[PDB]
Amino acid sequence: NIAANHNLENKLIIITGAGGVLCSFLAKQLAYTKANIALLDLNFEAADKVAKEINQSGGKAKAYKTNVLELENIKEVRNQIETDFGTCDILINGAGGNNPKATTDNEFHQFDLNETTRTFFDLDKSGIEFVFNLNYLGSLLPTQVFAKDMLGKQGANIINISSMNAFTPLTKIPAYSGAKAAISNFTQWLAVYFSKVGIRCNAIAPGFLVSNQNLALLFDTEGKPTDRANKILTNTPMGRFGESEELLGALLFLIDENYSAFVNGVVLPVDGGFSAYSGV
Amino acid sequence: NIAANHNLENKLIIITGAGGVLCSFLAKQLAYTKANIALLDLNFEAADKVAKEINQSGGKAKAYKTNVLELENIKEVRNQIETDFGTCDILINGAGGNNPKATTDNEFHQFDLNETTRTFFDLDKSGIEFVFNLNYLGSLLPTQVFAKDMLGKQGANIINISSMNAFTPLTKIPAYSGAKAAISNFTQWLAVYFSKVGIRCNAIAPGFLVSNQNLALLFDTEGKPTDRANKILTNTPMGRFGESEELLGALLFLIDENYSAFVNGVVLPVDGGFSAYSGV
Ligand SMILES: NC(=O)c1ccc[n+]([C@@H]2O[C@H](COP(=O)([O-])OP(=O)(O)OC[C@H]3O[C@@H](n4cnc5c(N)ncnc54)[C@H](O)[C@@H]3O)[C@@H](O)[C@H]2O)c1
Ligand SMILES: NC(=O)c1ccc[n+]([C@@H]2O[C@H](COP(=O)([O-])OP(=O)(O)OC[C@H]3O[C@@H](n4cnc5c(N)ncnc54)[C@H](O)[C@@H]3O)[C@@H](O)[C@H]2O)c1
Repeated sequence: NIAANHNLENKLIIITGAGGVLCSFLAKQLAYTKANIALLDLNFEAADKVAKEINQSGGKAKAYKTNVLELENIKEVRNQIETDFGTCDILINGAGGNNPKATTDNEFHQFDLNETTRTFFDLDKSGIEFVFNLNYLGSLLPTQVFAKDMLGKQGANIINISSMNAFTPLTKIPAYSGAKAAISNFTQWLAVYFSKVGIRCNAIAPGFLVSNQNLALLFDTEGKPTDRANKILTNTPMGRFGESEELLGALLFLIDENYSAFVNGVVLPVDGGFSAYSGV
Repeated sequence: NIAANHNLENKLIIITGAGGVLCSFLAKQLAYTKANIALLDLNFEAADKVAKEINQSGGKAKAYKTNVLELENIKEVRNQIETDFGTCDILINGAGGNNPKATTDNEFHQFDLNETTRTFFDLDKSGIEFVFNLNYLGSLLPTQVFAKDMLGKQGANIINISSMNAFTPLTKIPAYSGAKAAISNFTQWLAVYFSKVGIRCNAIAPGFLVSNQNLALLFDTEGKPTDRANKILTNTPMGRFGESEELLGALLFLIDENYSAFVNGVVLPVDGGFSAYSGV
């Protein structure tokens, strides 16, 4: 495991959205750095599954039911973590994602759309708010709580998770795209804000990844690749979807001061060349 | 040494501009990956000094006098390297640099500058040509020679070296800024061109670094920064120059397929936050 190359013994990594697909994979690999891992998620059972796997594999982890949108809940969790492990060294803001209420059915408006089609005009204010809250405030509020504890600590840093959308928006998903542009911006803002007290901030922008959770979404109901999947492959030079494991190197690089002490305020694409391609 | 984390035993790393400040330092560290290192430079003595140090420490290196602008010379050197080590796995295009004839004395034009000041109007065509030749063709021609050999080799990849000045240009240095903008662009072009045959191409964009060779250029005022150095420091969030050591992590990240298999066409800033800040 390449994570074993990076000695983070006695450091505490706090990971939000830890029960999710990407973060649960990454959390399990980060255990091999010998760090203590706190797994924060609204879904305690999902995070606790990850904690059990880590502990069974010889690592050190614990799950904490947390709502990243509720500041005083995060603060309570921070106190429990202090009892169990200590205070934060590395914060990974993994909580995030999109939802159907802020997604259109159609790539483009048209003059001949079926009445059942959810268009731009059908997106609910609360759906848009939900996406921005989760993907921006859900990183900002944990950063307020845990960065306070990181102040002054050698090697402290923050990781946010951006998206291809932050570079150029994707069709159908305006709120998610806008919120990820905002978190890319916030990454740079934080890097500058904390630049005199030694907390770096960087982001990983994954490209198009596949997992067993989204595999079925890449096909229509008859098992043919969707037009969107075909467009993704067409506009990805390496001609494939990425895998979760392909984010691990970037994460280790950015969180390990021996590798990235002078790397700060970067949004690092891991995307098979997608953002380097014109389409032509 | 973190380079020892990355097993490149029996692979061949070809480094151009190897006798230079940054590349000589990085080549010495890459020897700890156990790769064979070929050190290419127009200054044989400078490259051979590095080869001797690497070999004395138990590494495997050889220097080769090369002009990266002369295709037939690069081809002859490629043949020599095949005899000594074999064929290229990883190419680092480190040859590059500016020329005083393509640089102004003044950051901005004014009326009634004295005759002695070298202004925009004094920039020499041959100096501008020199900078573009060295920084763009000086990467493209070795890539033509050595990528031919990398075809079919698992894990093969190309590294270019860009600059801050590629993102927005720096005062006084139009040609060097333009040529590095062009190599950033070429990095993306190569990534796409080789994307269906398994050769990644990425670039590192070092920010403002200090070395033994430029220390007395940055701190002239005995140990107070020069006016340019003060501009750099005030516009770098981390408030310091970078060191050669602080580029190694990024290099290892990008050249090791275990870390960066899906990272392609990226230009990675290593700059203390410079690119994330606008001075306000
Ligand atoms: N999956 C991808 O391919 C991909 C690509 C680019 C970016 N991202 C981003 O990566 C991050 C993780 O994505 P994912 O697909 O693995 O997510 P996921 O949907 O699989 O999991 C998200 C996790 O966040 C939890 N969560 C939701 N609301 C919460 C809240 N208020 N407080 C605490 N926890 C909450 C959920 O319970 C869940 O466990 C997100 O920021 C996502 O936007 C994902
Ligand atoms: N030094 C920095 O802080 C910095 C910052 C950003 C980018 N860069 C870029 O990093 C790379 C190395 O920079 P450096 O400062 O260490 O350079 P350097 O001037 O110290 O060394 C450059 C090397 O290239 C060799 N060279 C010149 N012309 C050649 C030719 N035609 N064929 C073969 N070799 C030739 C030189 O002999 C020299 O050894 C360059 O591309 C530079 O543009 C450097």
